[PDB]
Amino acid sequence: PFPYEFRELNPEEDKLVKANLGAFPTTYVKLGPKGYMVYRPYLKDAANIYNMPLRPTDVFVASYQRSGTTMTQELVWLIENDLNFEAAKTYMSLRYIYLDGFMIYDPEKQEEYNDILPNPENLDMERYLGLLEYSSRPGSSLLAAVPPTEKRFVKTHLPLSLMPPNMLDTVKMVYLARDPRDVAVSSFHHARLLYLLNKQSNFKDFWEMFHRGLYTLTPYFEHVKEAWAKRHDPNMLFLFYEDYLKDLPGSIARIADFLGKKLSEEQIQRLSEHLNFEKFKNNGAVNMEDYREIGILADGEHFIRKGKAGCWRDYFDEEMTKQAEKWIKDNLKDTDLRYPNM
Amino acid sequence: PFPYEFRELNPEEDKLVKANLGAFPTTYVKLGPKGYMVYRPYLKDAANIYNMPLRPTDVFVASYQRSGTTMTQELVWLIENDLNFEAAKTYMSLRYIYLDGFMIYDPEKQEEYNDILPNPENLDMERYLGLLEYSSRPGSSLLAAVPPTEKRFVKTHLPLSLMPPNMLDTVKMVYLARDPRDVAVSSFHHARLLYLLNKQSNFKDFWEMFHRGLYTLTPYFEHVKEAWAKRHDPNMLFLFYEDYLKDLPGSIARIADFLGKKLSEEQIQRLSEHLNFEKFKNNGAVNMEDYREIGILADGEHFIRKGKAGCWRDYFDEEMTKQAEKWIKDNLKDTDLRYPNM
Ligand SMILES: Nc1ncnc2c1ncn2[C@@H]1O[C@H](COP(=O)(O)O)[C@@H](OP(=O)(O)O)[C@H]1O
Ligand SMILES: Nc1ncnc2c1ncn2[C@@H]1O[C@H](COP(=O)(O)O)[C@@H](OP(=O)(O)O)[C@H]1O
Ligand SMILES: CC1=C(/C=C/C(C)=C/C=C/C(C)=C/CO)C(C)(C)CCC1=O
Ligand SMILES: CC1=C(/C=C/C(C)=C/C=C/C(C)=C/CO)C(C)(C)CCC1=O
Ligand SMILES: [Ca+2]
Ligand SMILES: [Ca+2]
Ligand SMILES: [Hg+2]
Ligand SMILES: [Hg+2]
Repeated sequence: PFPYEFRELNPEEDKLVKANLGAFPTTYVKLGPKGYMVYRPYLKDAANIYNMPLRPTDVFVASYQRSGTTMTQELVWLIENDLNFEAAKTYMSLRYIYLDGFMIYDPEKQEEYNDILPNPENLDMERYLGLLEYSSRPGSSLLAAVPPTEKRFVKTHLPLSLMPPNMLDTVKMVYLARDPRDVAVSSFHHARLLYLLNKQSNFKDFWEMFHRGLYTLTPYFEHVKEAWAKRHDPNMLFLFYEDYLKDLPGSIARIADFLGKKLSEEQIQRLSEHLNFEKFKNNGAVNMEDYREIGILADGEHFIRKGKAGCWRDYFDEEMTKQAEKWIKDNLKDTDLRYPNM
Repeated sequence: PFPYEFRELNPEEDKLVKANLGAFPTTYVKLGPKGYMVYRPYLKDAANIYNMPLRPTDVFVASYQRSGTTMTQELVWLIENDLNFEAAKTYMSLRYIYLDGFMIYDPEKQEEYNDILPNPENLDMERYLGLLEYSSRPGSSLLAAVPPTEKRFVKTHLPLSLMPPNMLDTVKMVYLARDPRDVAVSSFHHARLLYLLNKQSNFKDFWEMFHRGLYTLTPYFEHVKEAWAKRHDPNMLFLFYEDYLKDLPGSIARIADFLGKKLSEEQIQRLSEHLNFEKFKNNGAVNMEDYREIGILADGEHFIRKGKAGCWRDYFDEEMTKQAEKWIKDNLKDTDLRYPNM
């Protein structure tokens, strides 16, 4: 009973997209009345995700990407698992199901994906083919494969409107937002990390695409505003990335309270030390460096990258800065939505 | 020591021009005893252009407009640059100096030019002002600014009589001629393209003006006859547009030999494929679509349009057709100038 249509990109939209992602085989469509950008393969599973059976022990960590998902995942996993740090040494990608991870790969275009790499011959092919096959599996079927006697930890960048309405009746969700200018920067570098972008494009080209609602799972503010509207719900915790930076212990204590777990001061500090940036970036369980072994990550880029707020000012000229200002102001008019650092 | 005088259009001439181009702020004068139609700002540089210092490595591509100039510029530039296709990816407007480009713009009438656009609010104003400023720079001074250690590639629609006499003692020139009926049609669509025409004017009105010597840089036949009289000079290569369509490889071979290169069959075929109409129309380095981004090109027109010979028959009624026959006949009488397809 899926209520949304999709439409093709128009010429002006295709041109902005091509200038950033013209080589990349997976194309986009706009989904529903907000025109959320999904990679085409998402459509085959869209109705299944909209009707996915949920369970009372499910926990979700949701965000527009590059907004503090990985940090939160670790925190929530450890807190739910009685601070069992040993058990958390397993890869994050085996500990959470990535609901919408599949959509980026179209199995119909298998050949085209490794033309994107500068050194295809140096791939560990067994792990690469293993990765392609895993990514062929729709997220809904991944979710459903977990036995009911195992707590399901779910990661998604999908907006609330593409999942079951009233899912929060059943499941708990922690949602992260972050200043979109820093989101834009981090998303630029993350696209470079996975070879999504043309080498000839620059960050301003990325910005143009991002703030106009033409990158993956934007419009950005619509995505945030959907969660913001449900923040009052006892089963939603809306956090800001920037509060992790200002007050990590305070943020952890909020998450623990939200999830029903009492923690001592000593346990919060240990959790906080564990999320120290330099330590976490060196953590093979969460830093995605296992994928570099496979040969699909680009030189220079890292999945855990800098860990700062406000460094967008390094990338924005005076023109882009005024474009960001106008865009943010228009989108915060007639709402109580405010960002902590802004 | 400029030997020519100019006159204003008489009332009868003025009525006809004003009927087609009156909205356009830049007006015409007739220059010299043949009465070449020049936009008025030409006069401030006419003497400098008549006396421009020339250099033995200069190459000129000259024509009455819409006669195969752009294709020729590309072939000439690649042959001289050892078929370095990569370096040819820069805009043609940065690789050639347009000698007479400036004359279309009168800096005194700055304010009046954007008023001709249906949507002046959507100009990229930085790029639009940069274009105005560059067009204020007289052609001669642009040529003189190129250092002597860089080869000067020059594009012009000027007749030989307006440039230094005996220029062919020093420089090489490729001149293109084309069936004037097709030149007319192309010229009408190009006028539309840059918003030169009154939208209430039709092609017949354009033809009236064109074949009577009252459009830009006509009289048509006088222009062509000047170049044709020089076609046995070792530094003039006179080509017909129609020969590009019939035998593109043969034309390329004539150009390469003229420029002092001995190309192989394989190289000529590569240049030929590069000049395939559809590829070339979609070649952003030469199709002028960069100006559409500025906001100064009319919807439904393109600088690279159809690329056919003989399609003037779709624009000419039976009377215009005989008027064209009489005009060509009168002008080809007592000369050996003949066109391939005629
Ligand atoms: N422990 C930590 N402390 C601070 N920032 C962290 C972190 N772990 C990851 N990050 C950051 O969070 C951003 C990615 O979030 P997500 O997990 O949703 O993809 C990246 O931001 P930057 O690119 O600005 O460095 C990254 O460096
Ligand atoms: N590669 C190509 N092959 C054939 N015609 C071309 C071409 N590139 C440009 N043209 C054409 O040459 C004409 C313009 O010449 P110029 O470069 O001197 O302005 C236009 O003619 P049409 O309007 O009949 O299509 C255009 O379509
Ligand atoms: C980029 C890329 C691939 C995979 C990309 C993946 C798994 C990206 C995951 C990104 C994440 C987890 C971002 C943070 O949420 C394939 C392995 C599917 C194949 C080819 C490719 O280019
Ligand atoms: C038409 C026009 C302008 C410019 C026109 C140009 C650069 C035209 C070039 C035409 C060519 C290359 C014709 C064939 O060689 C300005 C940008 C100078 C300003 C106003 C205007 O109407
Ligand atoms: Ca391949
Ligand atoms: Ca004006
Ligand atoms: Hg900073
Ligand atoms: Hg034709």
